[PDB]
Amino acid sequence: MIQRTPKIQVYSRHPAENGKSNFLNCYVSGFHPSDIEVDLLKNGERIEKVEHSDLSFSKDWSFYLLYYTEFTPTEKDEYACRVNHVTLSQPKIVKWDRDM
Amino acid sequence: SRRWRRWNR
Amino acid sequence: GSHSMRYFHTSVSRPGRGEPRFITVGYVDDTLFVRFDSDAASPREEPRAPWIEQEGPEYWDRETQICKAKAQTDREDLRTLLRYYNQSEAGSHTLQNMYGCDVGPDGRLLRGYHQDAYDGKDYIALNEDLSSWTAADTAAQITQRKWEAARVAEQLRAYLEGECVEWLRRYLENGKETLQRADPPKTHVTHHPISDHEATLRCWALGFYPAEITLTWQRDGEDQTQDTELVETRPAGDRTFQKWAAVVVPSGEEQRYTCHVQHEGLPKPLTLRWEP
Repeated sequence: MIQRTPKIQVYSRHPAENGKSNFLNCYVSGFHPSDIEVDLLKNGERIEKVEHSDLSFSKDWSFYLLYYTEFTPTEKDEYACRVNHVTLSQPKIVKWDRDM
Repeated sequence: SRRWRRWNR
Repeated sequence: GSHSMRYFHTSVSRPGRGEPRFITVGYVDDTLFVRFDSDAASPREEPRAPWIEQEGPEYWDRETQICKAKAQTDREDLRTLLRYYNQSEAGSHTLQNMYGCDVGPDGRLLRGYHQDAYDGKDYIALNEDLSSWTAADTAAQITQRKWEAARVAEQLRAYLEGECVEWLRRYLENGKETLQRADPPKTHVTHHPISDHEATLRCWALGFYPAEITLTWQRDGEDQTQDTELVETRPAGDRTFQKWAAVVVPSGEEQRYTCHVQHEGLPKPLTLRWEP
């Protein structure tokens, strides 16, 4: 089987402004096979209510998914997305950087 | 609107 | 301009965990409009765009029967392909199929598609002529012979040239206020010191629709493809898209760099510079 490791981006729906309701997104793409675990974390802790798009794929057959949750960014609160896939020896944790 | 007819591989 | 409609289908076997999972979605251009998931509590095709909601109960019944029927044919095909590839019942395997049509600004068919993949690699594809097949391996050649006998290519031609283009035309009109109104990107350029001698310039494009965009950095009017970090275009989750491009530049040489943005929603392509 040819396997393809996920690309991961973590970002907000809107420009992040502290104290204001927004959506935190984790977009995983370019991967194969389709089985994937994705969590959104707030200060290391798993966020409870996380939604996701239905499985789809690109021209080259590789899969993509968007995971998302309503959130309110503050100054001190840290956010990240944790991704596990058969291609990874350990889960990848990508931090949210409001300028990325 | 989707295509109705289907064929096995 | 030009438009597209696509249906995407994925089945994944899961030995020892029950029947394969089937997920299918439909798009008009970059707008998701329908979805079906065989693992939903009570599976039906469901709307995902407001302009499709007006379709009547007969529409949803037909769409749901097609999805269920497709799920069944993919379950049968997964079992058949284990025989074609001499594979055991131990592993998870994947069937993918995509079909649909591209049309020009006049709503005429430019190209039809029908193509399949097994375990993430090309299986069989309908050629652009809509009358012949590209089969990727000896298993897909068996399928090709079956499909030639049954005149599958001729039937796909009739679907893609007719139903596909016409329903696309219908959806475009019904959804015109959102489907046919391109949202230009909101753009800005940011500056980020790395050291005393260099800095990152990042060109941002936000809230744009459709997804197709070109974001390029130039130095002294010349494209900097090699030195440009460019992220994959990403969904904002509100049906619009986001992208950025960054270059690392010497301190004080920032005015040499221009970011060039092309998108159909812009009256004119943009040239942006960092404003201190």
